[PDB]
Amino acid sequence: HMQLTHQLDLFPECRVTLLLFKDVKNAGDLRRKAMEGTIDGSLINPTVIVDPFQILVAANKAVHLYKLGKMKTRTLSTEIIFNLSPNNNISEALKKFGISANDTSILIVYIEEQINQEYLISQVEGHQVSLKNLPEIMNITEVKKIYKLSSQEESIGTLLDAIICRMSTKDVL
Amino acid sequence: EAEALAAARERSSRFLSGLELVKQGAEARVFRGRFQGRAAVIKHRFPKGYRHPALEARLGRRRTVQEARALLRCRRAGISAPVVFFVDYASNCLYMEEIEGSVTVRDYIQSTMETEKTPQGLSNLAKTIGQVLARMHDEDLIHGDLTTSNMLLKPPLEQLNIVLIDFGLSFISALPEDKGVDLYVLEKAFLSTHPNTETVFEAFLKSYSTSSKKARPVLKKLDEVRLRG
Ligand SMILES: C[C@@]1(N2C(=O)c3cccc(O)c3C2=O)CCC(=O)NC1=O
Repeated sequence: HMQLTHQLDLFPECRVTLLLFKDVKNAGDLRRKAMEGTIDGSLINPTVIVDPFQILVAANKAVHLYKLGKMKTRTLSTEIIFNLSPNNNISEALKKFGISANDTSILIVYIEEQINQEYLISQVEGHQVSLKNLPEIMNITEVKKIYKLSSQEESIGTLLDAIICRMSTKDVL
Repeated sequence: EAEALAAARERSSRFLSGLELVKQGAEARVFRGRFQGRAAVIKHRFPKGYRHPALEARLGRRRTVQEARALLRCRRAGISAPVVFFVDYASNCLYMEEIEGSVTVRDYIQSTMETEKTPQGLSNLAKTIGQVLARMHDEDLIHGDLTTSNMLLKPPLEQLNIVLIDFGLSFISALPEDKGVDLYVLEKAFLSTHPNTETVFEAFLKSYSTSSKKARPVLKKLDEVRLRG
């Protein structure tokens, strides 16, 4: 149990917080609450996250378009999730990178520029863990499938590198 | 929309003012620092006051877009180049991985010529550049501004890990003439910057010709472009 927080370098008054949970029993209810907005924040599938940098890049771009009023989706919480996908199909991105009712691991990401974190955590029927546990949750075969990563890309860099390059340029084709 | 756009450009200016300026060309300033915990370079295509502002915004956007697209193309094709972290189209800033501890091919060649006093030991370097640029052209990627300063050697230096940079003038073309011009530009930059290293460029051309699947029409166009100038 321990959060990870990072300031956004381009938006220095903004702090991004990551919370990781395992053995979650109520992913369906959590999904409904985030949809209704009662739970403030992005509920993300941790099995396809290879490094917090992936989250922070998605968050930076989301806040950027939030402040410009040019988000592709309707809320900052969905925009963060959408930015993780390599594709521009919104419903697919939210299905693949958001949580579904059967999931037992969940990552919560929120941004402040103040939320009662204890109450947020109490809503999860599960056990919070350090983000140092993320690599044990990540499923590399699912990551390579969603991002369509090739051996060619892995020969000149990391999987994270290829993921980020895809995330960051999908908006200019 | 104007207020929010102005605020974003001011945010960008503030962020750049915290970075180290490391390079400046005709059209771009390159700054270095950290971006969300990773070593990063941010390239700002900056306007010149004496040109028409509408044209400058278009030009800055176009070169930012083309470089981002080229870098994605390189990575998916297995051509070593910086990965893109973030593209800010409000400010024409491109956020990129830093190639840490690297040296330009230009500096490496010049240091060699200074110490060894002969280019014989640079044929391996030339052969590597030939393989890299053959792969780039075979993906129909024209760099547009080839010099020995737009190629980096990533540590450890003696492994000859070439990284291509600065694709703002790049474009996609299958035309051998465009590839011949790309090589002709490299040749003139190379011979003028590195006098009396002709055996190095000869070894580059030999390796490019072997490595590229379609070099024959390209090298014929190189001869034609040389003659015309
Ligand atoms: C100056 C240098 N560098 C990059 O890493 C880099 C990446 C992308 C574009 C680009 O123009 C550059 C560039 O000039 C290289 C030497 C070093 O150690 N650090 C740098 O910042």
